[PDB]
Amino acid sequence: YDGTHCKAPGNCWEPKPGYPDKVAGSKYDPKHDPNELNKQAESIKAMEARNQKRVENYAKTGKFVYKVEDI
Amino acid sequence: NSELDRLSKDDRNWVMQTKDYSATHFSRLTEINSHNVKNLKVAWTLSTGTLHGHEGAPLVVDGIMYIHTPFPNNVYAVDLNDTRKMLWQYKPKQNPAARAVACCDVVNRGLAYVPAGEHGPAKIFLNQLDGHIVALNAKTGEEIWKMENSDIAMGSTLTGAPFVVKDKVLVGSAGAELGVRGYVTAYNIKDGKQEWRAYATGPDEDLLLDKDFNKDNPHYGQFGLGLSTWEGDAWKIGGGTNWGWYAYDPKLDMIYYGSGNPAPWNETMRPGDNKWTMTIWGRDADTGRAKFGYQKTPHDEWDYAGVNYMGLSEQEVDGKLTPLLTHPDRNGLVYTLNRETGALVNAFKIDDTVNWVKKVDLKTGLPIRDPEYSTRMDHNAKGICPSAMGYHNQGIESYDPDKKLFFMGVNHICMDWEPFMLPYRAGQFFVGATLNMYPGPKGMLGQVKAMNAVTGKMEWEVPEKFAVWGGTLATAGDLVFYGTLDGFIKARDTRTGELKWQFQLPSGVIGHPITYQHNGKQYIAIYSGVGGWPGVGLVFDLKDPTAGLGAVGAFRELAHYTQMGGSVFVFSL
Ligand SMILES: O=C(O)c1cc(C(=O)O)c2c(n1)C(=O)C(=O)c1cc(C(=O)O)[nH]c1-2
Ligand SMILES: [Ca+2]
Repeated sequence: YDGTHCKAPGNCWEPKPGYPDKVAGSKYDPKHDPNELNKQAESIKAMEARNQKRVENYAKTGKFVYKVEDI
Repeated sequence: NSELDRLSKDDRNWVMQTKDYSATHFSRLTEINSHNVKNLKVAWTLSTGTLHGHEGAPLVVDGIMYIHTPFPNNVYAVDLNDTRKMLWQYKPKQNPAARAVACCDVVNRGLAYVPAGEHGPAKIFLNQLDGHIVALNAKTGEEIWKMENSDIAMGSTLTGAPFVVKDKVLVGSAGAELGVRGYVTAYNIKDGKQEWRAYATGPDEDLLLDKDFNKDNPHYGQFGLGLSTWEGDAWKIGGGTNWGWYAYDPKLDMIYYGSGNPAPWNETMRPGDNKWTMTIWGRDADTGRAKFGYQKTPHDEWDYAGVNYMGLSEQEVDGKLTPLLTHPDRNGLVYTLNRETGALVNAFKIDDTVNWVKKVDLKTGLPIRDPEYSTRMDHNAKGICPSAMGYHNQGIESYDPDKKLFFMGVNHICMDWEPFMLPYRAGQFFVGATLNMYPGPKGMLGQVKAMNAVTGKMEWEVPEKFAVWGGTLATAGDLVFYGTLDGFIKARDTRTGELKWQFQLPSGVIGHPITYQHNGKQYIAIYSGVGGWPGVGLVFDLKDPTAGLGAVGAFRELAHYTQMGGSVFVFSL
């Protein structure tokens, strides 16, 4: 693995000698909990929905209000 | 923002952290110069009211200095005709738990500004550690709007300064050490409404790519690579946060920045190029759509997080005047690209001891790896230069366009590194390596260097006891100013590197100096307040040499020179 042998344009990763192609089912399987993986993205969706609440409320009233329960 | 650009050409002002849209950090002021800087004295000071690392620097606009602090990110305005009084203050109420998910001290790289217009009054912008972007009235400090960008429950913070372009303010990301997937966001300055959001990993729609993305250099890679260079869903926690600095070319209407490192540090857990972490981007201002993207460190093995500053310049490339970007990365290479096409012009070693890479092949764009300095599970890799701290970190550097030289604060830090397996839990650290760090082969921890970025020619190089972390300021007085971790501000002759002046500040510096004119007189200002990564050992009373992600052992002597502090120093003749 010297970085110069490319499967495709912008894809040059090769396993180091003795290491596997894929980690799933190997001794270095990260075994990620797909529920943990998805948490970031769901918390972003909820930040965006609250933000759009604050924007609409500024549009409707001319007054900015942060706390979404006081809207 | 063309009004902001215009204020930036006025030497009375310092309107953005980078000084101007090209990040020149260069002043035309010459009252203070190489032959009288020896007489520079302290004119006045302020306290910030906090300890911890003070990054970034003050802004000055229309006769008002704006000051900011590490967490809880207090902001103060000071009228330069009455330097003892605070015109206004803004004191955020933030969850103290934000501190526990910051990797590298509770630093903040500072404020942005936009002048009055249709949106309407002049505003100060603040990123809080707790993930909020806040718009303040620049004259009164009144909160105009506030939005949530990042969620600390996910280990997602903000430390990078906001950045204003046109009617937008851009907000980065932080937390790759806790598995945060990087993203940058544009908000409307009137409203705080989200305009666009571009992720560093994942499907093409999230990446936000122009249909002509990488047209000029297809061999960098184009579409689908944000998924195909990862195995399965490992991109969803894959890092690439952007906590550094930006640049903008108004004429091309393009924004430049770097995405950080892939998570975890354990390379074996994330096979593949891990695009588009570790990438230099050029994105359309209005839509955020990338026109180009160059990955400097495919499949990072060393945490060379690619967030460093972008310095724009216009220089001859084979006899033709070419619009460029210059970019001293963590990986110890200094990159210069054509800022219109993205084409690689040069990529040379900031110091000859860089060893992870033998050289970058300029025609393929590919760094030729040396397997002797790779990292991998079930191996303790020894003597890798640079270390995870980089041969260059978050300091904004400077460019003298008369001399065609960049002046840079450089680090000289090498490491050993062994990964370990670990689970990802949202809200917990997701690092997966143990490091020891120490001086590079030349034996000191820092340097200051002057170089030509097209040719790679080193004009001068001088040593420093500690890494030079905070960046630099250059002037037409033939001087480069910088602060040191051990607590000096210093000035060097820009022709030779000769030391012309130094002053003993109370604490170490990790931000940059500014200069401005007020009422016909030149001033220099800087923060003093050590912290950030080099300072973790002293800030948190740490003694294990592998703690602070490896930094503690390398910087254990720092605490013999400096304590914590928080002040602003202003100098004049
Ligand atoms: O992965 C990340 O998102 C992240 C965040 C930060 C931060 O927010 O300050 C740093 C780093 N990485 C990092 O690699 C790093 O070397 C670093 C140094 C510092 C500092 O200000 O001294 N912060 C950070
Ligand atoms: Ca990092």
